[PDB]
Amino acid sequence: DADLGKSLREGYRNQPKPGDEGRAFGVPTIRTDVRLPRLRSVANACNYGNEPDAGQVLRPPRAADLGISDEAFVALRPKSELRQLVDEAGLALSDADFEAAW
Amino acid sequence: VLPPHTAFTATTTYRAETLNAEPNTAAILDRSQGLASTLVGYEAARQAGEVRRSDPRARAEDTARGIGTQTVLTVPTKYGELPGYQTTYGAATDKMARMQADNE
Amino acid sequence: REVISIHIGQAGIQVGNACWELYCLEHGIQPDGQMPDAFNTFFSETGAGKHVPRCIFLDLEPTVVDEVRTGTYRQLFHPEQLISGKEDAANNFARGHYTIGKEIVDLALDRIRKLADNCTGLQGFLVFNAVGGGTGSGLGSLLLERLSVDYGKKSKLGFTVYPSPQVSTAVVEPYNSVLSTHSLLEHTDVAVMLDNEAIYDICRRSLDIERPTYTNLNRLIAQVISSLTASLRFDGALNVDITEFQTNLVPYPRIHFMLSSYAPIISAEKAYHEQLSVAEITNAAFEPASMMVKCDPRHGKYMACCLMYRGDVVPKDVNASVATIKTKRTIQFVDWCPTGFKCGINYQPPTVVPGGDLAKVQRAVCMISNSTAIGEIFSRLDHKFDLMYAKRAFVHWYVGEGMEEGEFSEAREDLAALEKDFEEVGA
Amino acid sequence: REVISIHIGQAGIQVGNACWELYCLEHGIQPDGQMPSDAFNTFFSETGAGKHVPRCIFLDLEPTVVDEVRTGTYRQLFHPEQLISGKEDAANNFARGHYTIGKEIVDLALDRIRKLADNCTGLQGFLVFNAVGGGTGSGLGSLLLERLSVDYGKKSKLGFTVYPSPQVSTAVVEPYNSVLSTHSLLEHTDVAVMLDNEAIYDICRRSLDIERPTYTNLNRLIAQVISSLTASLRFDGALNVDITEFQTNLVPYPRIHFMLSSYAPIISAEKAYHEQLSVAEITNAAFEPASMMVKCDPRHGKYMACCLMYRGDVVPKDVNASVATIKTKRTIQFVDWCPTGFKCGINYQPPTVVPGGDLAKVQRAVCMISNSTAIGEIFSRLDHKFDLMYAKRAFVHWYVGEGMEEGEFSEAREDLAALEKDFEEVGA
Amino acid sequence: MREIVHIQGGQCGNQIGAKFWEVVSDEHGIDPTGTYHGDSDLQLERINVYFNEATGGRYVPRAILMDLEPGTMDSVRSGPYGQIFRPDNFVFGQTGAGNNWAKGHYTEGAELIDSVLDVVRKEAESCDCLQGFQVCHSLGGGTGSGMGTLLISKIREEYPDRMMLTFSVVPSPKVSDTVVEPYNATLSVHQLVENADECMVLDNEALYDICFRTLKLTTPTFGDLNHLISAVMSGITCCLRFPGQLNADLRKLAVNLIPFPRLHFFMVGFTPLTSRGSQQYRALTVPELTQQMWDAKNMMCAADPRHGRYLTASALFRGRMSTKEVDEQMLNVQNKNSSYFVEWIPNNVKSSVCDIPPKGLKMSATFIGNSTAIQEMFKRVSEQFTAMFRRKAFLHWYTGEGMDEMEFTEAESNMNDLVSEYQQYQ
Amino acid sequence: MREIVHIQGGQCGNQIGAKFWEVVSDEHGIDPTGTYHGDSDLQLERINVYFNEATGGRYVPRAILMDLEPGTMDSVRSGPYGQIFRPDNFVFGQTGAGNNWAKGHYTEGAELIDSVLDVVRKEAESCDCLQGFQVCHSLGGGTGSGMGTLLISKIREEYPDRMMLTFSVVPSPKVSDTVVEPYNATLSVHQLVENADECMVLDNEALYDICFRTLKLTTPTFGDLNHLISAVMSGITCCLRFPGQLNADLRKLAVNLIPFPRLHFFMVGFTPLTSRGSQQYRALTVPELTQQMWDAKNMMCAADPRHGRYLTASALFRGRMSTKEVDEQMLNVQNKNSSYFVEWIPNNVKSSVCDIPPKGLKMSATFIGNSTAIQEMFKRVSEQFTAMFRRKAFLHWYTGEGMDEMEFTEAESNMNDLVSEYQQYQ
Ligand SMILES: Nc1nc2c(ncn2[C@@H]2O[C@H](COP(=O)(O)OP(=O)(O)OP(=O)(O)O)[C@@H](O)[C@H]2O)c(=O)[nH]1
Ligand SMILES: Nc1nc2c(ncn2[C@@H]2O[C@H](COP(=O)(O)OP(=O)(O)OP(=O)(O)O)[C@@H](O)[C@H]2O)c(=O)[nH]1
Ligand SMILES: Nc1nc2c(ncn2[C@@H]2O[C@H](COP(=O)(O)OP(=O)(O)O)[C@@H](O)[C@H]2O)c(=O)[nH]1
Ligand SMILES: Nc1nc2c(ncn2[C@@H]2O[C@H](COP(=O)(O)OP(=O)(O)O)[C@@H](O)[C@H]2O)c(=O)[nH]1
Ligand SMILES: [Mg+2]
Ligand SMILES: [Mg+2]
Repeated sequence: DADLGKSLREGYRNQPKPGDEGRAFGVPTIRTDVRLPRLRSVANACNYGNEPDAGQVLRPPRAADLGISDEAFVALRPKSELRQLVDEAGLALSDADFEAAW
Repeated sequence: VLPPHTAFTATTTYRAETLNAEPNTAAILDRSQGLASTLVGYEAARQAGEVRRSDPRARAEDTARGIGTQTVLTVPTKYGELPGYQTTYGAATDKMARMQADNE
Repeated sequence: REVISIHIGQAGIQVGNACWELYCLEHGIQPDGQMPDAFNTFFSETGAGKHVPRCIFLDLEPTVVDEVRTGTYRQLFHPEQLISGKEDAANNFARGHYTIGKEIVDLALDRIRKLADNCTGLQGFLVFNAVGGGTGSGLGSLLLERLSVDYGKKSKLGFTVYPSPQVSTAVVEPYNSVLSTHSLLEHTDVAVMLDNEAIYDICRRSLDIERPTYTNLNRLIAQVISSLTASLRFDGALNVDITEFQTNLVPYPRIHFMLSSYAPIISAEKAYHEQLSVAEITNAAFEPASMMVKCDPRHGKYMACCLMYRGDVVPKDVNASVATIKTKRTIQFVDWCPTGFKCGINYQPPTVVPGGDLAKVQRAVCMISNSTAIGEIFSRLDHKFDLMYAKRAFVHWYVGEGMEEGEFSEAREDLAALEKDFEEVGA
Repeated sequence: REVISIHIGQAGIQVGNACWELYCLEHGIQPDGQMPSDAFNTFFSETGAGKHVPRCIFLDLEPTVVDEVRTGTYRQLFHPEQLISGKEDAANNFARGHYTIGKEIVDLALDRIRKLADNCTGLQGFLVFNAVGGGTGSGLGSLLLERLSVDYGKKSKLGFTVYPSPQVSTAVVEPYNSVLSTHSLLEHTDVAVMLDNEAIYDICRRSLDIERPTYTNLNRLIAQVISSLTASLRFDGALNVDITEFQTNLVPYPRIHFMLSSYAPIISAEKAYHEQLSVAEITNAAFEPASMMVKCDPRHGKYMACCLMYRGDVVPKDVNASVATIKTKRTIQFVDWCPTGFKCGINYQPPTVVPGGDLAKVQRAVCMISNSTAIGEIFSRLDHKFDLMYAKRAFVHWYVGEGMEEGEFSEAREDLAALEKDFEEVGA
Repeated sequence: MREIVHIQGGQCGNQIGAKFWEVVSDEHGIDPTGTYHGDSDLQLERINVYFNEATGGRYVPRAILMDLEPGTMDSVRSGPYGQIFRPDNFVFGQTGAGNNWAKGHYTEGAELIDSVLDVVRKEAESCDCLQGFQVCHSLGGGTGSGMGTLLISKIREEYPDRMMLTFSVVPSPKVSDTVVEPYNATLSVHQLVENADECMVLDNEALYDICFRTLKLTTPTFGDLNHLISAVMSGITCCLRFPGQLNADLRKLAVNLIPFPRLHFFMVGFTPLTSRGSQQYRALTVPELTQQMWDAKNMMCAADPRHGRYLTASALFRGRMSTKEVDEQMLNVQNKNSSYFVEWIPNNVKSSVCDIPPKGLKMSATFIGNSTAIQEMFKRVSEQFTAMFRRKAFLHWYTGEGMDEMEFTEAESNMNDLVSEYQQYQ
Repeated sequence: MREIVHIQGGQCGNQIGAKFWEVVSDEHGIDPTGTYHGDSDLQLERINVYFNEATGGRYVPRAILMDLEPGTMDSVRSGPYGQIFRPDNFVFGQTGAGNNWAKGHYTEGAELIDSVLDVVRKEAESCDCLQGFQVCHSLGGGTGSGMGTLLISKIREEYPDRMMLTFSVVPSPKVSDTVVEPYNATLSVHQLVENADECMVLDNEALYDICFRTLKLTTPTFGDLNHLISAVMSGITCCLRFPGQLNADLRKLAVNLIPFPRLHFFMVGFTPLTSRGSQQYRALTVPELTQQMWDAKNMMCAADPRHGRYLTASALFRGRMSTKEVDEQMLNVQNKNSSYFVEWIPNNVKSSVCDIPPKGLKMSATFIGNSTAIQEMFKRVSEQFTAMFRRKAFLHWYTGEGMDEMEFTEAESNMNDLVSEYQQYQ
């Protein structure tokens, strides 16, 4: 008979969906794979993605007092935007060294 | 006179389902994939589904509706549904199934 | 914040079929169950891109339950929630409360307990049932019994479909209804009364549909529930949760039986026809022609009214409309309550369902009130109940199941005490 | 760190067949016995070059299943010298398995386990697999435990024994066999893990709704439980324990060692996809009676010491919160003289699935090992059905003709009664 | 899930059951070989209520054919769909009763009832959730009435909690097919009034009247009458087999229709029945169905219902329909005809709707009435019983086998008290 | 490893053994020329339990024939699979017992039993580890009864610690083939109760009843009866020859079945048994096998199991099966029929599962019960023995050869106290 070891009913079958042969069916404790909310609410007991470590918030970088969040640094940025940031600040570095660092 | 012949085919459970687990499970779960939960219990339904498996749009509405025509192979079918049978749940969820098939 | 739903009986789970379809359309969740914080009050988010409802369908005859299971919403409700029995109670309150009761209520509670464990800020329970049948009556009352003894302090909103005076389909539904009330009086915290023939009149007069079915009735009930919960679901100018309902609408602990109404009950061509604004919709939400239970509110006095406005509504004109309603002499209030209004405003307008008979409108009003029309309904039911009980008809089924006469007499005298209570309070 | 495994009887070695497949899948060893491209060191000793042999001995009296394994595809994994096969079955006779045929194969078993331990370096302890209902697993198992205890004595012996179910059974004299087994299981092994058949049947019927489950599913689930137990040794974790913390924390008195086991989440693919999986609800699932390896009602007993292994993506904060919630809950009651009755543990590697199995891969899992008195109720239930048969002297003549007598029956019965009084006394 | 097992007793019962299984097989889409070839899976979804799966989709009915004459079995096998029955279930004697209640209930019973109980016990334990048994027979024959009646009594002893339907065809003086019709029917109903949970009453005169007037058939053979009865059976059991807005199972209908324990005899009708000439010209509406439903001459018993009052009525509708239309029609038909309904029971009508109509039709309806009109038929048969018993005519063929006088006196007394209580509640 | 050697006694025993060897050879895939032609490796695994390799793929059965007339040897040589046997196991006398127990146990035994013991010894220590002996014979004849039982006594004396299955067909008054059947049977069973380890009780009446009711055959010949018995033998020994999920060899079967040393006469049956007409209308499930297993009409003994109580029962299953289903099936059948099972023993049913069903089937089973009903058959033969011994009819053929009245007295005492023990434990 067909139902000798399995369930074979569509509600409780063991065969995963065809899109993903193997994926951890569960809720991760970090919840990285979620659209970041437009405006974070007052009370949220779950974190999203890149939150600073306790040590880094204990010994903060300098711009944290000015109001730049730690994530703004690690955020990926384009060539023209970073070039404009360099020009607007007083880096005063030439194009050759700029291309090297980029 | 003795019976003509009968081949020996039965394998032991150890050789069957703890050494060929992948092919065994593949065949078992391939036997019944499109059938409904309340419908899969019947071997006639399973055979009908296998033969049926043996139009992408029509497949979309079929898989969206779910319990419409899983075991089909008089009354002619219309473009949307079958004259003789039209359940109230289907009448209510026709539009949802249509939009789901469109999205698919 | 969250409130969880239990649907008892063939009528209850069809009402829920309408309700959850409406919720998914309103929150943008496809039937498969995944989007392409407001949802948190009804859907818990699992996995990656998937939301599952906070509901429990329960019934004894499996036909409707597995109809739901194998319909289009196969993916939405996963089968661990759709509790199903083996045989119906056959509209027998004794069968549904004493014979089949103890083998399904334990599973119902063992699932509801872990849904409650999953949820965090549980506002309360909302149960959908009809007291005419046996399954909705018997094990529904048992479930209320056990939820009360298990929680006690949590709010329970029971939406109950009471039998109509003349338009009826059952025979022993008076027995079933009084047996339901004997526990629904003392256990549920907010009971909302609904009728079938009244909604038939509403849909015949407003949507001018001459052949209505249960689908339209369920769609309208779902609209009412959504309008009542939208204040908790979304932000508004003056938003109101579960608790003020109890605080403001229940003057005394034994009087919680609320009438409902909704406006504009309108079609597409008639929405093209008429201008819909706050004054006229408030006026339309008070005549008996738009009452969800067939009874005359003119015969009684309004103890308290609650008005939810959805859509483009502003406090000035809702205050003007309620002032006009108070000044109108046709409907009279109770002297012991000088201020008897509870208003609420929500910004997101009511949504429509494809294939539905309603049209999208700028704003809508849901009214819930206390009166003595419910009291006269109870007496009308009691008369036809005692008419049957005089000949001891159909009592042999219940007594053979295991019921007896003492509790029939107890229900009769309890309802007599209830009608006396309305009579004394209304003065 | 190493631990060796001995499998005595049909049930024990079938559970081992599941277990070793699961271990090879976990450690990435093909069934031939080599690793294509140190954690394995607890089970597999790397011999020469490109080989990994398990630290295991399957031994049994009948040769059927043993040479079935020999002819199977795991021929290159276990070479045919560790597979010890007799000639004739103990035939579900404790006397036959402990006096007649046991005396001949036990010497070779000791001589093989001796060189296994010699090749090992940091032997943590032993682990034995058997079901006390049969003849071999009862008699030969008890004799082997006695010899191992007189040989080593100070090393812990994890005995994972399967008792007969209350209502579901396949033998007739298995009450006799179980009583005679417990006579030495009480006083030789250090930690005894209890298992039944119909409890797992109900688990597969409820969660996995396998209406027609075979022994292979039960063996796979037990193998997953053992893997969850051994994960702390095999891989590093945030809060790790070896087998010694079990021996210390999980036993309050030298005789009270009978631990209930549980696993979660035993769930299928789309059901797992449906449910939101976190720490609190799996901790809740680990405590209701509907998810225990042994059919007993813990509501009638009071807990005494419980331990919770967690595998996968689990932090200490939420498990601490879950333990606090469980302690505050009033349905389950701990004993008064134990204020701190909880011991947790966390490991970083999630459970691994076996292809063709009935389980889906999951971010995190929980294995529970706990103490109660429902085990004492089980023992009393078994004792009553022993006494009912023993009153009429049924089936005694087989043992008598084998060479055993009435004295050991009397002694085992009074020992079980003493254990009953001990459980009832400690419960107060 | 819910399980109904079928029993066919006697010649008329066997033929009726053969037609019943023909129509049910056609409804569920399984060919006379037993293989499914239907159109919708809604047919598969509830085939387990009547069928068992043997080998490779070989679906066999859950029915037991039982008689004392090989001719009926030969005819059943000769006819189409006669090859779907399990040959083991053809439990069968050899000597025959010969229209003798004593022979069917005391002599041949002693050697056939044990085998039929064994087979029915096997077939009832083979199922999971038993719902009820349904037995098709007569009250005038010998091996159909007495033997099937003893079968009913033994079944009720063994399973006192399960559902039971008794489809009984009864005689009338105008069509008196045998000579001992009252002698048999009195004892048969004497046992039924305490044994069966409810009995639905049929007769051939009403069927002939229906076929003559409404159907306008020229030669209404027994096949057409059996077809009508089988259609009624399908209507009364469609609620389990197909979904609808408002489902009513057998127990639900019983508790709705039976006010007092002894009042469990019903009269049934089917709609629509249109002549083939007038089929084309006639509309299809809920009032259309109700008009032919409440036609007092559309009833299938020789008890004209307007000669009394209705206690309870039940309407099983099949097709896509409006509940507001249905219950407004019921309210109208109950309000306008006030005198024909009992006064101390409001809303004397129970309605149920199923979405799946019979094949080839758009809307159908089965009407079941529990009224006091059947007291006329019962008095009509008891009068003949007393008239024949007065000289003890033909009584010695019954006394010479095990009967005495007091059983007949008790049967007369029970007829008298039952008709008296109908008269009381009238 | 484990070994079973076969002995065939008398005409009936020789025919039964010939059919048994044919069935076994078909199962193991060896053609009647003694060469192997099987396909699956599962056949090679356990062909040492019944066969020996001689040279070049020649497999010879491990059997010994013993009789007194050349007709049986010629009949078994002429038929198929007759040339596979061993000419020196064709040990053979010449006179003929003439249906005389005294002649078979004292006259021809004294000159043939030395030779049969020599050959059975040779074959017995030809192998490594004997599991048991297997002797097939009758209890009414002369050659198979007397000489066979003396052979049993000799084997018990020489090997005391091996299993021994004796497949004995017993007589009945309804089918009497000789007039001294109770005389022979009483002495045979008197020797068996003290020497035999366990006997499988068979009789022709129940086999004929099975072939009439279940098989629905018209000509149930001796070949058919012997085929049924051979199938039962293969079923009971299947565990030693094929692997299973829960293995059960002969010795554990004995220790599970026998509660007291004297109670070793077991009643046996086989499933499934279906007719050619009804094979297509039947399912193949564990409950389907179980309902036929525990049926009384499946039994191959003339003793009603419901007339007493079951002390123990065992069920061998063959096929890929759900051990859970097997367990709760036995549990449910035991709880339902609680009165028919003994009370002071819980879990009266021992069930075993093997993964190899018989060729061409999907799922098969063998039932072995040790119940107290066989005391009826023992009283049945005891009354006949007393009736003829009351005036010493037919006795001088025994007295004049060496038999004395004392032996008959002890045989009667043994029958009386054996049935007394059955009645005591019932
Ligand atoms: N509003 C509304 N009421 C319904 C619907 N379906 C049934 N009802 C009401 O339900 C009452 C009877 O209950 P049932 O539908 O039989 O369900 P139940 O209460 O569980 O009773 P059971 O038949 O014993 O299961 C009737 O009086 C109807 O008025 C529906 O779809 N919508
Ligand atoms: N969980 C589980 N239990 C089993 C399995 N096989 C047998 N058992 C149990 O083992 C008990 C008896 O022991 P057996 O496995 O039959 O083998 P044994 O202990 O060596 O006894 P013998 O067979 O006589 O040698 C039975 O009661 C079964 O419940 C299995 O595959 N899985
Ligand atoms: N509807 C219908 N009634 C039948 C048929 N054959 C016989 N009858 C009725 O059965 C009654 C006689 O029953 P009878 O055949 O003697 O029952 P028996 O004892 O089984 O032989 C008559 O009044 C007939 O009206 C048939 O084919 N169809
Ligand atoms: N089943 C079966 N029984 C047989 C067969 N031949 C004889 N018998 C039985 O054997 C009994 C008599 O045994 P008998 O032939 O006298 O043995 P003998 O002493 O060797 O001649 C009779 O009661 C028969 O029923 C056979 O071919 N098959
Ligand atoms: Mg219902
Ligand atoms: Mg074993």
